[PDB]
Amino acid sequence: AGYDKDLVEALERDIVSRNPSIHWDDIADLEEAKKLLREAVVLPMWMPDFFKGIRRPWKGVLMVGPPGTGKTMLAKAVATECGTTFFNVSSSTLTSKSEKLVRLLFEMARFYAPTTIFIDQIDSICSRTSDEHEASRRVKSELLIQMDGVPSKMVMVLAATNFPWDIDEALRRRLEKRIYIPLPTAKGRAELLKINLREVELDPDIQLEDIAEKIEGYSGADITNVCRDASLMAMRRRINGLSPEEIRALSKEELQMPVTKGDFELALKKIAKSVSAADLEKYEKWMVEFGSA
Repeated sequence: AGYDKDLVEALERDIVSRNPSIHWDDIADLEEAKKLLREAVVLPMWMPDFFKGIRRPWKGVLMVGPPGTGKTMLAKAVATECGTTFFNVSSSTLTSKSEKLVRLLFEMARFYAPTTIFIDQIDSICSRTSDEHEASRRVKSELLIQMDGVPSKMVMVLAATNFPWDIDEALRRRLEKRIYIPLPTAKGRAELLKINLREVELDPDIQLEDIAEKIEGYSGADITNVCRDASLMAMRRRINGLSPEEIRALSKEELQMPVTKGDFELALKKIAKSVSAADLEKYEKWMVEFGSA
């Protein structure tokens, strides 16, 4: 016990998830990304005869792509299938709060014998004051050491990035398998809308299919925020006219009004896609040069 123990506990509250169990069928689309991810991290467990005598497995796995596509949900799905402990490591915030944390992290992962370490926004470790450049350098050196080291005592490392071009060559070398996570297609944006609109009534004049086409380029997080924004505005029109006594007395179901076409029109005009066509060009070019076999 003592300071080292509370360090382990402080990292535990930050990295372990509240709902780490995601199943593949709970994730829309990503059929190609799911297949490439399972072959890279699940097939070696299933076929040790093939991956110890025919073809060695990939050493590291890096998920690249635009933000809001569900890289964290896919990483949780790998942990749920493999039956492992899931650590959600935010690299950008772990540097702010050194090298000891990196070793303690992998020491915890080894302690919870089968563990999946998800290192999110791993490109931030290679960020160009002076102390930050030294702390990020120490964190990167200890990370390469731990990643170079990795039946029931298995520790796999999964990484994700929205800017793969910012990852150093030494860190890219420990992430052999690179998998692109795409934005939803025209068909994919339609099912994400209806799943996000399962607890809110919609006026009949609202055209969901017209919305699914207009939101081309939107990520899964963008569609969610458009549905949450339109539902917030419809809910606020009821709340604003009510008194506190009435607000306290009304239940969840009575406070949410139906969402109108004006709400969706306003939410869509306030929330543009976070990814441009030029952005997708950069991902494609990077995938051509560095995409894994």
